[PDB]
Amino acid sequence: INPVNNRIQDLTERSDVLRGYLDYDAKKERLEEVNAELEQPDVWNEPERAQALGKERSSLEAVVDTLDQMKQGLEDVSGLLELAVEADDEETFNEAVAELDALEEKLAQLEFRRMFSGE
RNA sequence: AGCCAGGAUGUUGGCUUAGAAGCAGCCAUCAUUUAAAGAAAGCGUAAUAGCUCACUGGUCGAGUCGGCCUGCGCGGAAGAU
Ligand SMILES: [Mg+2]
Repeated sequence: INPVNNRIQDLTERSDVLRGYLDYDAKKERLEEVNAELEQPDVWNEPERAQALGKERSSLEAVVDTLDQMKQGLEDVSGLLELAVEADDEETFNEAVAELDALEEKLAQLEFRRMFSGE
């Protein structure tokens, strides 16, 4: 269990680091304005511009959305772990141990993507 | 051959894409209500939407379709006293 324990916190830390690197607030802000623009119906009259806007939005959402998921997913995992601890059941514990890996992998992938920006 | 009607459902098939809803592609090209309805032949769009088409049901009420063999013609075919 000690390794599992180590993995929960470490993952969180790395997520935090990633977020910091991103400087996510700016991105969020951009998304917001972009979202607002999209909501306004006059943007779609000019097609190319609209398309561009759409392109801009999704990525912004997704990076930010990914981050959100990580934040939330991690929390969920923690909760699960807590539950397991409280109720001495093996299956739950096992689940707690396992589910975290996927999130970590996702995070890693995201980081990799961030790294290799050039075409 | 025209003419009148439908030209549905799962479904907007997923994806990758910025979006993809027959129609950017890439791929499967299946099944349903059955009279019949292509996971779609063309137009159309931001993409849907929208407008046709395929096949099929009515009207009508006799011939009709496009290959082959050969005859004769047509275009292709502009020049300097
Ligand atoms: Mg001749």
